[PDB]
Formats: sequence, C-alpha cells, structure tokens
Amino acid sequence: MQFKVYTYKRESRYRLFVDVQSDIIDTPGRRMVIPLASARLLSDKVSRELYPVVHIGDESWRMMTTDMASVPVSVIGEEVADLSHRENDIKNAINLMFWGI
Amino acid sequence: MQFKVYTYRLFVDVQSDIIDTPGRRMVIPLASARLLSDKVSRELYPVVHIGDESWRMMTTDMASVPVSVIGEEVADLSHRENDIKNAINLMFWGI
Ligand SMILES: [Cl-]
Ligand SMILES: [Cl-]
Repeated sequence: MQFKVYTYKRESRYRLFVDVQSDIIDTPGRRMVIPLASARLLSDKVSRELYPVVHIGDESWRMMTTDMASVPVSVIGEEVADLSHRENDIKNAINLMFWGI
Repeated sequence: MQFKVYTYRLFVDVQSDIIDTPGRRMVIPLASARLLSDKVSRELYPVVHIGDESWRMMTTDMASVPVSVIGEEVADLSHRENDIKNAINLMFWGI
C-alpha cells in the first residue's frame, strides 16, 4: 500500500523500502517501491528534495529515489511504518526525478 | 536521455534530463503489442510505434538501469510525451 514502508522478505538487496504506487492501480503481481538507506551513509550535501530524509523508530533514513524499482508482492514483508504524513515530500521527489519541476 | 528508446530488448528512458543520478537511469521496458490483448488499458500501457512494429510500454515494470548497459538510440518518442507523462502519473497518483 502507498506510503507504507515494508521489509524485504529476502536477505540480499534491501533492508526497508517505501511503496509509492497508487492504491487504485493493481499490477497486480508487482509494486513500485523506493529503497531506504541509512542517512549516515550520505552527507547532508546531497539534495533533500530528490532524496528526502524520513524517520522510522529512532533512526533517520534517506529515500533512494533514483533507485526506484518494481518488486514482486510475494517479497514484500511486514509493515514497519506509515509515512502518509510525508506525502508532499515524497510526491515532490518523484515529480522532480521525472519532470524536473 | 528522456523519451529516447534504447537497446542493450528495448526500453524508454523516462527520467528528467536535468537529473543526473549519474550512474543509473529510470526506464520503462517495451514489449511487443501482440503479446497483450487490446483489453489492457492504453492509458496505463500506451502503444508506441517504432519501425513498422507496435510496442506496449510496460509501465508497471519501470526500473533503474545502469548507464553502461544502455545501448544504441533507436527512436525518439518525444511526440508521445503527453501519453507517457499520463501513464506514469496514473501509476503513482491514480489521477
Ligand atoms: Cl519522517
Ligand atoms: Cl507513436
């Protein structure tokens, strides 16, 4: 579901990721997703408009927008957080990547 | 570059030209239009023409591809900008 962050049921490429695909669009076997990376790994010189910083638990995470990917639903694990309140920042990052707003 | 289709298996580069990743690029793979019936949404999966063949943009299979794998430019679909923009916006924002 849109704006919810999940865990990857596989042990290899992602820790966490944000589902950014519309809830009105059923692929149905896949889902558009943006992986999250620990905010410490990136300096604060990196655009927060293209790579917004989100908070889950007591940690900061960077949305790796440019690494968006289609992930099959059978690999989407447990719901970890709901970032609906960051809708505006997430929408802007995606729109910037495609339409250079 | 945006709206240009490349090879390695065809795909359309849909990422802004103002945004350098730089090592990767947002892309939408193309599949032969014969493989899908015409009951499949042309709004979410627009039909494009390259050469003397029809292709379906597999929007829901969008992916980040490393630039070193992007081959020869095959076509420029800039004139289909509106349909491509609508398909992407539909997938994310359910317009
Ligand atoms: Cl947050
Ligand atoms: Cl066309």
